[PDB]
Amino acid sequence: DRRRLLGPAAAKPMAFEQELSLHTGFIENCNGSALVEARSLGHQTSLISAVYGPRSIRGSFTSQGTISIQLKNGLLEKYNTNELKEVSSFLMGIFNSVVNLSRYPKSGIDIFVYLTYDKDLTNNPSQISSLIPHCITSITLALADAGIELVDMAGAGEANGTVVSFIKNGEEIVGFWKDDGDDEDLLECLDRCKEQYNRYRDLMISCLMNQET
Amino acid sequence: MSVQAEIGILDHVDGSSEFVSQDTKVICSVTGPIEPKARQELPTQLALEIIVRPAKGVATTREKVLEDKLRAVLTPLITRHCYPRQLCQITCQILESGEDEAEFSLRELSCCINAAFLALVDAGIALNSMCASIPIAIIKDTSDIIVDPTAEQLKISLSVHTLALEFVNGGKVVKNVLLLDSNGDFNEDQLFSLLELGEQKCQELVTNIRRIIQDNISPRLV
Amino acid sequence: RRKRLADGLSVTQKVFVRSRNGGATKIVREHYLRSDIPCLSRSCTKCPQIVVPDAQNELPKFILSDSPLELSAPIGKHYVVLDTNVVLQAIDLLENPNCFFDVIVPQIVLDEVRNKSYPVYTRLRTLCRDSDDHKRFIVFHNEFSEHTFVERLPNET
Amino acid sequence: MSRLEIYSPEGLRLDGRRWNELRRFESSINTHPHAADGSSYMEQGNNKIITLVKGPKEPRLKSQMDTSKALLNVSVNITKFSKFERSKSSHKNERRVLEIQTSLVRMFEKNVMLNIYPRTVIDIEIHVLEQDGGIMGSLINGITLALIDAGISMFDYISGISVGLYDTTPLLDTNSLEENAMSTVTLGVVGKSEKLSLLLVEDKIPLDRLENVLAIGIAGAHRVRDLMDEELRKHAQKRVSNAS
Amino acid sequence: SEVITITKRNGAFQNSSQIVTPGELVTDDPIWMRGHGTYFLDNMTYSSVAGTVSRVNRLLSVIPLKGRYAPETGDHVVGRIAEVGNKRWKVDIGGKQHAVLMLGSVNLPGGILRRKSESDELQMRSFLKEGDLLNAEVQSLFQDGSASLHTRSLKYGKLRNGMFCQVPSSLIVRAKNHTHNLPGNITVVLGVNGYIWLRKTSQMDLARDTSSWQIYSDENDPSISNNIRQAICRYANVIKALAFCEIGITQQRIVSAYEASMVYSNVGELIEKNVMESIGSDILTAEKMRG
Amino acid sequence: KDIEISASESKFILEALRQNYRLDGRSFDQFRDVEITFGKEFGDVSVKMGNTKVHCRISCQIAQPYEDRPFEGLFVISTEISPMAGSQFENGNITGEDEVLCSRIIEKSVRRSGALDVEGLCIVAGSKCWAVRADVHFLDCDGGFIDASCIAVMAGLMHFKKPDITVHGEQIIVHPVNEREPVPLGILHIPICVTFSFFNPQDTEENIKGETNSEISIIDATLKEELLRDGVLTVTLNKNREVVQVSKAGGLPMDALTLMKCCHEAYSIIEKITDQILQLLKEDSEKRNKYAAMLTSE
Amino acid sequence: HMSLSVAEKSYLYDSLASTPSIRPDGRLPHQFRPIEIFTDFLPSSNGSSRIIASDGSECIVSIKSKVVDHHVENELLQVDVDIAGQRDDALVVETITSLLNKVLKSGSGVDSSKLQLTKKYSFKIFVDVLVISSHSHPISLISFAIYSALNSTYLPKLISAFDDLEVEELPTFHDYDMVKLDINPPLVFILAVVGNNMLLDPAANESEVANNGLIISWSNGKITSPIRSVALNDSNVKSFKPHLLKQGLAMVEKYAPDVVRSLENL
Ligand SMILES: [Zn+2]
Repeated sequence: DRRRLLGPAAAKPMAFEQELSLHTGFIENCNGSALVEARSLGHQTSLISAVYGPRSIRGSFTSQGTISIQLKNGLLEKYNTNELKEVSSFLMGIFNSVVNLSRYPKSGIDIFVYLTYDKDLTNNPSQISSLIPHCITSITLALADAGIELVDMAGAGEANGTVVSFIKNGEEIVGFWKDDGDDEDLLECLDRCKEQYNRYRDLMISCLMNQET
Repeated sequence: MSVQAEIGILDHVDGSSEFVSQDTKVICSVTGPIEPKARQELPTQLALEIIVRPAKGVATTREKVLEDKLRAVLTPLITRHCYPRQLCQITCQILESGEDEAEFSLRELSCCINAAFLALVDAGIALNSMCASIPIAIIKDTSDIIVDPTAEQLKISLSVHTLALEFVNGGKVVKNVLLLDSNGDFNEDQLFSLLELGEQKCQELVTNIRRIIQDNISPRLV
Repeated sequence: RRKRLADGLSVTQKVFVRSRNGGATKIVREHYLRSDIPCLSRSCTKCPQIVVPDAQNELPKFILSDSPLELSAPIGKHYVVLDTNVVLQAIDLLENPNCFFDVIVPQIVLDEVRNKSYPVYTRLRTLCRDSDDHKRFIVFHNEFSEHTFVERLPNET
Repeated sequence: MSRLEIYSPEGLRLDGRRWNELRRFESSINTHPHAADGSSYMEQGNNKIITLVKGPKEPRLKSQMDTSKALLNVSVNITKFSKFERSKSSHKNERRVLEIQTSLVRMFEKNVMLNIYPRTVIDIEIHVLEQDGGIMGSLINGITLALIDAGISMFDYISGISVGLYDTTPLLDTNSLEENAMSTVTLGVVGKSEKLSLLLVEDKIPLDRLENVLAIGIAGAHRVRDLMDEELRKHAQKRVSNAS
Repeated sequence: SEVITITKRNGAFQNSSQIVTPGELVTDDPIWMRGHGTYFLDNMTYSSVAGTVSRVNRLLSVIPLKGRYAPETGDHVVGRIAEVGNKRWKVDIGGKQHAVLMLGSVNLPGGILRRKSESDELQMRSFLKEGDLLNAEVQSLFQDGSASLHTRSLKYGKLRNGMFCQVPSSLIVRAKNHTHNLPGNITVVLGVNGYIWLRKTSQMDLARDTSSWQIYSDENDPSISNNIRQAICRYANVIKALAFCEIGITQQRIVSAYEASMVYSNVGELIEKNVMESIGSDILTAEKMRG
Repeated sequence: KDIEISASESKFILEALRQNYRLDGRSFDQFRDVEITFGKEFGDVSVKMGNTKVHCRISCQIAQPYEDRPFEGLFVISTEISPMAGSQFENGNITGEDEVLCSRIIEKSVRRSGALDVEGLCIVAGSKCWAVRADVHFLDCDGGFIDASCIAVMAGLMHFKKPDITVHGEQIIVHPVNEREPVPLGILHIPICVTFSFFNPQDTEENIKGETNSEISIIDATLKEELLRDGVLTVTLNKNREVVQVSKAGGLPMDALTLMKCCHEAYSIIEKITDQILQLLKEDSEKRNKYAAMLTSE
Repeated sequence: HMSLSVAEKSYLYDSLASTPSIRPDGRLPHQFRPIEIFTDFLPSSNGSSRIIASDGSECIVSIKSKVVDHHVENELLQVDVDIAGQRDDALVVETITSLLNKVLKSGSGVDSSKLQLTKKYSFKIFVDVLVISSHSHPISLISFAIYSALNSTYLPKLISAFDDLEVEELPTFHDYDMVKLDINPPLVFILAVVGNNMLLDPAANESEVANNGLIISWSNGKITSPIRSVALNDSNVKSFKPHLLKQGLAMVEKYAPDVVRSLENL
């Protein structure tokens, strides 16, 4: 590779109570940033969301804004690039309802979400589904911190691999992610994630009030 | 300091040169001022496109550093405000390392600086002053300061240095130190003894360089 | 399946399984079924008209004698068709001047011999090539025909 | 494990064909009306090629626009399932493929005046569904048919052919096995002429052979050209009958 | 076929006057004037395309069987803006190149009363914006063949109160008028380029058979009945049906098909192949015994 | 960046070709003399054709062969263009029409043709193999890049020597040039590349049907002649009386007879070039040691 | 994909968002558009299909097999998605690729037992997708083609013994003879949400004005994962009431067997 330093190509790689921590506006490189850390049981997730915009696009005739989201692997190389694109497409399907696009004509908002770490403990005699509500939490904070107009606070929850995002105080849905798990958990997951949403919502609102103060 | 250089060897370039020190042979070409790409454009100054090609293999991150250091030398040399919104392509093709490229890039960098300067002179581009670069090294036991070291001397060195100075007033006044790239560890007494002896041999080189420039170019003029 | 073409030519699919270095590769080459395969016998009347000369000029002789070795009935005059096994074992006897005078070697046999043992294949080819007034060797391309081509029946080795 | 030869003394090849037989040719026009201005589905042997001609139309970028001639682009998509053994990587960036694309462009730049569609773009998309020797010749025939279907003006047909050589005599229209066995020559022929748009030799070829091999190919290409005219005219007769 | 109609087929990629062939020679009379579809060398005249030989006076040409639609001067076309630049729009019509419009070729709100402004050229997006549909007449032609459009009429302008659909341009020919009133209180706009606009009949159309500030409004008629909407859908499907059978679309054909399609209760029944084929076939046979 | 040529130049050079004249004062079948200079190191070769200057460098390193080919070594040819040969070339433009063609011509002439014995590049089967690399540097351009490169690659490969190796299974000590002499790379044949440029007369009058203006064809065109040509043809021939490869993509349509004539003309050139290349290899091989006879064992 | 003016989109919304929902065409909220399917046209492959939509949308699926060690090869079914004239990298491509691989996992919506040859070796199935043309989200289009292809796939038959632990025989396959791949391919349905109405098989113009969308998988006569909400466009995306989500799942649950029945014909 003439672009980076990959080293020797003839070598081989190595072969072997909900708690939240919110911080926003710690990056001076962009318009809005957010830090989300969650620890449950033996599993914990820390990711960083960076927002750049809204910046004008030359020659653009779009009467509304344009959102672009990209997830990155900060440290541990676990999630496939194909899967990162899928979540990104899911995330954009959410905030296009959340973000007031009519406010930014001929403009574009780029959103970078760095998944620096996730720690997984598995006992021996999906996976990215659990990180999704934290990505939504981070972006919604980073957008609100940046000054981007949001119609409502976007939040979500993960129940047995079933992720569902809520706005307007859980009355409606802005996103739905179901993988594997079990059937007939429709009513249950909708109620369990709604509790996680309301919990994540109040902490998100309090976060802005704290830092803003 | 028995270097040898030729000027104006390439046909399809505004300016070119071929600098040779010991083994180390580098050929350089310069085209400009010309129309720049949009991403290269500078509203008020000249844009420099600097390319370094290795003697073996393709250009890697190693040559990317050679391009960067060569940029630090050539940038203040050129009167860039004379060419706003314009481009100057500077390409260096290292033909022979003259050193173990797996360990050192000392002689190749100095030879590229001297060749690039000569190519800029040939191309007729506005320069604020003159310039010369030499490689220097220090021995493991003797700790002597050897100017223009051989490849064999580099193997047994404790530190390697690239020195490029900016000269004015007929090559007698050091305007500034364009680049000093010291890798290794140092003692103050050795440094100034190096700079004192180094300045002498540099001044002798300019005098030789002036001779070469006049001898080749004068037959062309009337 | 099997497709019929304009020339009266047919075409099918030859599928074989190849094992190399613990690997498994499916190899298929189209298999054309001809209708102009000569018996290469002097006695034959039907075949000779069918045969076609090369663009470079040439005429093809018929090897198999019209009066082969006659044996006690009910064999009488006869041609000999060989199996794969009798060839691998029997090559020396197949070169013996005192037996096997008019022999027909099927294409499928010639192919199997080539893969199993190249030197024997060369010796078999050479005898046909070196046709003298003593011993005659012939080769028939059965696979390039349709009258004789058979396909694997369900549950058949 | 097996072994095989090239040309038997009986004048028979590995697949059963003789030295001078063209494979089964099927041709098909207007296969993708809702996807392109012109389209063709080629079946030359086991080779299966979809060809789409999109244009002449507005360039997507005004930077890439010629005011004197149309911009001609060709992208060949050799699918990962074209061969018996599925290729793990994509073949799109492969230097062999870039040369093929470049070669085809050079060929047809001289065959279409390309002076009557200024400030437009002609995009040619190709999908190779199945491959079995002589894929270059089949690519040529697919583009020629599709371009004509699009009503895009051109001076003449360009027919492509594959040549196989053993010993003294070459074999017309080579498959993958023969291609593997022996060197082949790919010929681009313009109309009914003796003029070559494309001459492609990638393997070693005795110098004595080529003059005679060329003679065989040109004669065979003429037959191919005649078939193509029949293929389109016949389709038109069939289409008219369907209308009636 | 209660929910989805899936036609299947196995073992196949797909299913199913002098003759003209490539390299063919049309004539050897040097007196001829060679037109489109041909090329010549001395006395010999050859064909460049696949089509029928045409002889008009001394002008020999070959009419292609297929190809792009061509703009003639004076055609009534319907186009959708592609780009806005400078003091002009480039409007997709469906040809080789985008349609050309000049700020001086359109009519401002308030008209004659209105005074010339140099801010119009900087605010063209307030009149025509990318994606907008409109009626237009091919005013002039450029050297290459491109068309310059104009909407200097009440008949022409931005389109609304309806739905868009398109058929091959070969199925729509030039006529005295391309805007037609049909039963069901709907109006069709049959662009020569193949672009068709079906809308609720306005007062303008009614007047022909017998506000200048809002000629570029994206707003539709706030009161459009379901009976008109369901009529539009039906007219759309029958037009697609005529197009499916290579039948030339004419006002008579459309209304005839629209009333003939009434046999089928649900409008969605008109999307099936056998229904489309029969409807078109019934029209041809109807014209047979009526002619 | 598009080069600008005066209408006057385009009319002058075209008319001169009809009068059998050219700017550099050459013939139509004549090829500019090729100068070959070897550096101190093996594999260092400089080819010069008039103003055209190319430099090739052959290098090799221990590597592992592909799974598909456990008996064959690795061999690659690099021909990346740079603005040094002229501002017409974009830095790193390896997808341009002319670039990909040139890259493919060389590859089909040397790599595909099997000019280099890759089987002799294997040290231990399926484990360690030599990886020969040919790096072509286009120093400056006055046309004939393909011809310059083929000469440069082949002269380099025939020049080149690879450190002697003693192999005992999976352990191999690569003797240095100090310890023992290096070993020359194997060659099967010597491919040479010829470039032909085609032109149109654009003249009103032809004297006879029997004898006609026909087609313009010159050999090894300069930079100014390369921009005005209507056709490109590259034929590769050797001293073995065989066609290595020939590449004609579109351009001015030509008869099969005309191509053969160019092919036969090129054969006389590749013969002179091959012998000359061998000679300069012979002169440089004997050149290297002032005392080699004093040195010898056998 | 499709470009529409503000006026046209509003009219479409009025037509479709109406309480008695009307398709611009005239379809019912559960009616699909007619499609054509060709199978077994690639002899070089183990299975193949070609689906043509009414709007010219065309997709080609190929099925190839390879003997692998299931102890080292976790995924026994790999889906590959492509489009000529389109870069591989694109967000849409990888998303559909990731999605489809989950739909056809080894132990989720596919009987991977039918791929097992011996104790140690099994058949790896490569499902290559080629989308020639498409004017909307082709996820359901591809799904129908993959289904058809997997139901007409024929794999080589094993001859050697099936116990590599003891005797350890090299995998050999009898010539000519082949066994049809008996498997139950899942289906992927896509829905459109316009106001409070849910539409099966959204057209191009319909998707442009839709408020939201649903991607619902179907296997073994029941709803299964992956289930994904999806923005069919990006200018009119709005949140939806939970009852709509339950309506969509119910809608698929009753109309899917009809689709499968029309699709199960050999
Ligand atoms: Zn007989």
